[PDB]
Amino acid sequence: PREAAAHWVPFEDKANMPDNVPDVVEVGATSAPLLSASYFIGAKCKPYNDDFMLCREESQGSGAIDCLKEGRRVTRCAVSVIEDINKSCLDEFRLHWQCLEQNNHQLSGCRKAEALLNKCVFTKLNLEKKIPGLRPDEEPVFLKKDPWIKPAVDDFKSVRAYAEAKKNGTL
Amino acid sequence: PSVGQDLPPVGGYEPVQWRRNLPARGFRPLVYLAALCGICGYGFYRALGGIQERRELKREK
Repeated sequence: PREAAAHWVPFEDKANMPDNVPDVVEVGATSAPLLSASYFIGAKCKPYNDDFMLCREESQGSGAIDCLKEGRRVTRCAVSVIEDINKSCLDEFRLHWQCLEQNNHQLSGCRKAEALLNKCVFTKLNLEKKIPGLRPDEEPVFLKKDPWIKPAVDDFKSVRAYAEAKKNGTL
Repeated sequence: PSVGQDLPPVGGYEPVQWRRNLPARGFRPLVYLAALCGICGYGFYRALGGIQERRELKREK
């Protein structure tokens, strides 16, 4: 849809959900860690997200009231992902999303921390980043060795960690 | 007579430059055009290389 125009007062609703709709926890994670975790979530919640959008399509207008179960399963899959991250790969996740916040959420400025995060989650949770729709020929941009576009300032903590990890062989 | 008159030297004066001294300079022009199109082609390479990478970063986002 469109945005508000010419005037608009926010207004909430202090009511509760109907008793026939059970209760579900919320993701509660903000823009940056969520954007970091997007790929790991999509690698794990693919069938659930697809089933959600399919039941929205089949309903043909009543999607807001017929797809609640599917959206609930999606939310739970997401929470399991982020809980696995915070339990296991916390500091690397923090490096990534803070490196992002000190940019415009351009992923190009955070490749080192992204590398450490992909490595750790692939070794522990067995979840890898993948950009689909590409041919075997095209080289995905997060694995290019010497990209054209580089950040204005490589983050400090990320750089120290990347160097120490090459020295330790973890990468 | 003449005693204290302002007079020229015996060997005259050394000659002065009164002819045009605008020496043509520069390379021949086609070199300046070949450096121009070469600089352009290098910039188009570097830029259109930067567009394809922006395309992929967008695919990621």
